[PDB]
Amino acid sequence: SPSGVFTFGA
Amino acid sequence: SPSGVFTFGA
Amino acid sequence: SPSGVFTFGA
Amino acid sequence: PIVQNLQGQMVHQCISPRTLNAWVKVVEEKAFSPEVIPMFSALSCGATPQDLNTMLNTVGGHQAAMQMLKETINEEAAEWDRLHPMREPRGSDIAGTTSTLQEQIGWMTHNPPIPVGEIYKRWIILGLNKIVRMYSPTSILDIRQGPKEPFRDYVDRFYKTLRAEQASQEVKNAATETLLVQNANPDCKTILKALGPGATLEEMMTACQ
Amino acid sequence: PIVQNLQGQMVHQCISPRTLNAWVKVVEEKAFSPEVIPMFSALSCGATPQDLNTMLNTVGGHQAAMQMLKETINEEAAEWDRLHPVHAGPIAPGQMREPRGSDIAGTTSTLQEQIGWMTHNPPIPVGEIYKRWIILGLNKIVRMYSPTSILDIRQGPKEPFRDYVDRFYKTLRAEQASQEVKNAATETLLVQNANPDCKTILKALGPGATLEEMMTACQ
Amino acid sequence: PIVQNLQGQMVHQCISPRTLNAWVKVVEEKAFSPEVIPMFSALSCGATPQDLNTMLNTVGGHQAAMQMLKETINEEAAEWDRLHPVHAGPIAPGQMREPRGSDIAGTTSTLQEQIGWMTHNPPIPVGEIYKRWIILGLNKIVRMYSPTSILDIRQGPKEPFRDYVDRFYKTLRAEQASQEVKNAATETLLVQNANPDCKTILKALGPGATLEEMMTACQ
Amino acid sequence: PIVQNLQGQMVHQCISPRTLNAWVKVVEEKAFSPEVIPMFSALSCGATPQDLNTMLNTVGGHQAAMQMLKETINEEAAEWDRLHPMREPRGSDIAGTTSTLQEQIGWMTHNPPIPVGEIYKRWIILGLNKIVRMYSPTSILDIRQGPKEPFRDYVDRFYKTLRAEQASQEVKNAATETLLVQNANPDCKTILKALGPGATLEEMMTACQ
Amino acid sequence: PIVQNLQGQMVHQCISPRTLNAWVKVVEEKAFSPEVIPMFSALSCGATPQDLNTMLNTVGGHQAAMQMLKETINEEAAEWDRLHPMREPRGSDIAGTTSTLQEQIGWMTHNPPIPVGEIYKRWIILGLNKIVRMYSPTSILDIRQGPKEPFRDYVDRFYKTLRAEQASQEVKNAATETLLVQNANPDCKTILKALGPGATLEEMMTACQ
Amino acid sequence: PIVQNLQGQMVHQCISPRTLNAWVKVVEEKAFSPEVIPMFSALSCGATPQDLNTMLNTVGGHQAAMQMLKETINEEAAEWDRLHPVHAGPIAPGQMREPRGSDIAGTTSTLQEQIGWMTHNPPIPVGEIYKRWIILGLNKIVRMYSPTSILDIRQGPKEPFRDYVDRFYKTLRAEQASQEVKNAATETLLVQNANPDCKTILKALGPGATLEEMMTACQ
Ligand SMILES: O=C(O)c1ccccc1-c1c2ccc(=O)cc-2oc2cc(O)ccc12
Ligand SMILES: O=C(O)c1ccccc1-c1c2ccc(=O)cc-2oc2cc(O)ccc12
Ligand SMILES: O=C(O)c1ccccc1-c1c2ccc(=O)cc-2oc2cc(O)ccc12
Repeated sequence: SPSGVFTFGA
Repeated sequence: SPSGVFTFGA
Repeated sequence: SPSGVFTFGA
Repeated sequence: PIVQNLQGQMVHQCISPRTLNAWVKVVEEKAFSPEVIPMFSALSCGATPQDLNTMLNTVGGHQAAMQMLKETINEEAAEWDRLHPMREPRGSDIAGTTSTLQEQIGWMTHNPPIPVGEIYKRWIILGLNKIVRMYSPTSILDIRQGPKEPFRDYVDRFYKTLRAEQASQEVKNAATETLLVQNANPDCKTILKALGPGATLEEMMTACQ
Repeated sequence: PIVQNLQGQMVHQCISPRTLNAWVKVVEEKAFSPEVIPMFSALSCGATPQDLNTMLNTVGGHQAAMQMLKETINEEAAEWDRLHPVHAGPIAPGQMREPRGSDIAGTTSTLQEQIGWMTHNPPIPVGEIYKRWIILGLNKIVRMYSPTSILDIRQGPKEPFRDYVDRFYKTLRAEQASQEVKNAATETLLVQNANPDCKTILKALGPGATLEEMMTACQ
Repeated sequence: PIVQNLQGQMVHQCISPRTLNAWVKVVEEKAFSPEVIPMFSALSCGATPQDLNTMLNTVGGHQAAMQMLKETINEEAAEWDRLHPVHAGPIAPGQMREPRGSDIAGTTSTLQEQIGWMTHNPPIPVGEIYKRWIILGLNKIVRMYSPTSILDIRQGPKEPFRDYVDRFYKTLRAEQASQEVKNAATETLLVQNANPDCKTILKALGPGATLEEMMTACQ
Repeated sequence: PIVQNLQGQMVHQCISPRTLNAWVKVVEEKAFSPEVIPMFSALSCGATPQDLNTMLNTVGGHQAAMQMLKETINEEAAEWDRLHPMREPRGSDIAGTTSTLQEQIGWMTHNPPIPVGEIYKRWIILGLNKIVRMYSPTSILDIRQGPKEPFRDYVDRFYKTLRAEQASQEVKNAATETLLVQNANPDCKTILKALGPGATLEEMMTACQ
Repeated sequence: PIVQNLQGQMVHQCISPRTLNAWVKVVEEKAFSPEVIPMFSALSCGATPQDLNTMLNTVGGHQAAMQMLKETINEEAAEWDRLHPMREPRGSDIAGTTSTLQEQIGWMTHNPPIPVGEIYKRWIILGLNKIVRMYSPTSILDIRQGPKEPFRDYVDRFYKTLRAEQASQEVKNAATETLLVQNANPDCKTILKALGPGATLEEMMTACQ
Repeated sequence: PIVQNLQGQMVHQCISPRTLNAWVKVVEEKAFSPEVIPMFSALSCGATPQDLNTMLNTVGGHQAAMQMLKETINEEAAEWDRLHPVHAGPIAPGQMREPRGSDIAGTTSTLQEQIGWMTHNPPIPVGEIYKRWIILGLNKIVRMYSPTSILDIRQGPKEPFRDYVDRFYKTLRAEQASQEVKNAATETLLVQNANPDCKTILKALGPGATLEEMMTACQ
């Protein structure tokens, strides 16, 4: 599954 | 006399 | 010294 | 305008720059198209006579329409004085010519309230109706579907002009019964006459698609 | 619109200039694209019948469309009068009368009456009812304004599958005034109008495959 | 500006950036057209002398006009000192002093003094007084900036009567800094400057006809 | 959205025209670039399921992405129903398909609160992650420094694509260890290989300035 | 800024993006024209030293003017320390260099209040006066009516320059007595000299219309 | 952001669309010019770690710069864990735990935890700490993005001294991510890079002359 695009934070 | 331009409502 | 630029008021 | 505050009290607020710019730009762009009168009525919500005078006065051009509007306001004020011969408001007090802001606030917030703002807005809207009806560029009789024009556009102009002319609902219906169908181009006119009597606008626009 | 103040009381507020201009510009630019109906439903939040009539009246063009809309509103108002009739007679001194089809459309009711109906306990959402009628009329107008038919949407020879799907569900949304369009005939038509290669790929993928897998197969 | 908070108290508020930019742009675009004075009167609502001085100071151009305006303000301030002099002497421990011509123009008064004068009971509208002086000066400047004279406004040979009336009452508004211009000489001049045909029509219409009827006759 | 009022109460507010126009313009301009998902998450702050559905529905184009998003929402709702077999919310109630605004408000303001809006936003963000990862125009393997391209631009595209692909931090690090240095143009590649092992991004960008 | 809340309390508010963008765009468009100083004074209403430093620091260009302004602030802070040798604020505390936001709030809301923001804004306005007077493009002596220039424009430049130079009212009056009339083009100069002594600006502009 | 309501209570507010769009446009137009860091510091007023992460995440470009920024944040977080370690053990029933380097950066802390830390008495400004780390990273990125060197800034032959000073302190600000740059070497370099005439004038002016006097001498 994808990991996300929120470089900063969670 | 004119009737008005308020197509909707009164 | 300069006097200011506030034409109106103080 | 008079607006209710979160404490339940009716207070006075200054007319907004957003609203002023709104009305100015509406009169600039739309001239006296019918839609101008609703927008006005919506931007003057809760307005005092002074706020209405502000809105009308910020108009730069169309001074003919504004002088006509002045005359109409005078007529309605005279009729108000005839009907109706803390102070009681006269025809000049409702139009904000002889009343002060605090007096208008007093009348509007009084119990029972005296809606001077709504009366003045009524007269103003009447004058605006007259101006719009006078400024209609073309009559409904001369609204005819162009040879290469879409039917949707022809009906758009038909009912736009019909809205500008401001007739009773019976005259509008009567107009769309016969005048709408007859003024169509030969193709869509033959199709429409082939449809039948009492066809809805939806059906007519569908057939000529 | 009826909005809650900090005190916890439901009060009336003048319709905002930002909302008015918003609706006007949406009708100007988007014409009658489907997305106009959601936007409308969002800009008329907590709106009274008066405010709805303001939004509709401020529209300057598409006057034919506004006539169809008025017809639809009259039809729904008559259906309300049939299914929800008001007993002609006296009203209890403390209660408020019942709304007719003309009272919900804000044509025979004053702003204070609408406020009372919307803030009563139990409430009577006249604004939401009228908004549902308006949205029915707008649905009909959108459906009519559909430029092309779903049948005429076919994947180009050297066109990406993604673009073909975009125009597909866009045109279908326009023709049906909705996004829930997962029918067997709709799906079979999607797979059939595709170009031969991606068609064979999709057919080979099997039945009941998700749109994600279908678009992954024809990358 | 002095605005009422929800608590019911009259408090001071910093002049808004939207109002500042509004006034600035009005002075930039409209120059000194008559409609600038209403707009000003609306943007300076509930304004203190300080806020008025801010609006006037933020104007970057038309500095000559601003000098005429300053002269006018000084004249009205002197007339205030003549008609409304302040007794040189002691002030009651609980009361506030009386404003001089310099105190109303916000040049010798602090913001707190202006707040006290404007919120006292009975109030002393120093902001409205100063605003009336400013509007007198602006009236003079508008009157001076009038491009053409009403005498030089004549209906074109093939020009619509409506356009001629527009330029007529527009030019007259500029030359008089007002819209109430229903004089006998003004009306006779309106009918006289018209083209021969519409002139004969209007003369035939009779005396005392409304502008509505006059514009209807020369459609 | 549900927002706290100055009286400490949690009340319902209508979604703003500023916010609506914001989301619309973001989807228009940025398409499905990764930055679209943060912005969404920031404009839906305090949102109910109805507000989220409003935001998604006002999107005019990208109907393929919206249908995929629908499917993903259905999958997450089915999983929610499996896990979780005043009323209790079902998979359809969190997605606002079968629940009413007043019920959503009830769940969200209840004590203990049931964050239906945050759950639905979670599912939506998942679908959006899938869509973004699928819509990446180029793979990280094909991101190579042009001959006359500045190194800063090459790394900008490298980490933009790397953000769009959405891999574990170990796969991202592993990618930037070797793939970043090898794909550089001959000059900056010789310089980088001359630097040494374990050089920071700052150092690599500095050397190739 | 420190602003009064509806409860009558003096609270701290964050400087607005509207205000920031306002000041930035004013410095961009108007450079150091005199009108920039009023606008500044109007956008910093209720400002703390930290907010003033924010406003000045967001300026991208004109770094020469900003360094001069720094020097002037240092001079005024030194004079403040000489005059004035809960903590008491020093020259560095008023300029926000050595004080914290909470301390500035304390001084400004204290009773009696210590207006550090107004003092710092005073020093800043002084430095800005010096910068404006130094950046005047042309001297009043070289402001002469062009041959084909309208008199209104000539006086506009005359009093614009006269405002930029910032002299005592006696020097300004003395300038407009003789220098204004002499620098006019031959026509309007003959007319003006024909008018007489002690003519108002209104009269001079009227005669040369 | 944590903002005070009229009741006097510190409450949480959703980050505004105007602030989001503001920051985005600042990063788009100004790139990484020095003035971007003040603007950031002003747009993130009263911001939580979550809001800071929102501002940084909404940035679409300069992803390499965002990687350097993330590295810097990790470094400062490790330094926080070294200088400010949290005792592994129990927490008093009424107290809140201590933040780790991951808790300040909002990567292992919930919004409610950040609210508690920021509103506690005594408060724990996690938002201001994280903002200081972010501003360190941004300082490094600005310093790196400096186009030219201060050594290459020399007064043109027929260029005004004012323009030369503007480019001088502008380039120096970029190369040092600061405006306090009154060093002996900096000043000597300013006077040295000037054209010969203004150089002789400045040297003749004497030591310790103010920039005002220096710019007055070379008018
Ligand atoms: O169907 C309903 O929920 C209903 C029941 C009783 C009275 C009105 C409605 C009703 C609505 C109730 C709530 C609401 O938010 C919106 C409603 O809209 C209606 C529209 C109709 O044509 C006809 C009816 C409704
Ligand atoms: O004429 C008045 O109403 C008046 C009477 C006493 C004191 C001031 C005023 C007065 C104003 C009173 C109320 C108000 O709203 C505005 C006023 O403006 C004035 C201007 C003047 O030059 C001179 C006087 C006024
Ligand atoms: O140096 C401080 O003031 C301090 C003291 C104890 C705990 C945190 C800080 C500290 C900050 C205190 C207040 C404030 O507004 C900002 C702070 O930022 C810090 C950043 C650090 O890397 C490391 C420390 C801080």
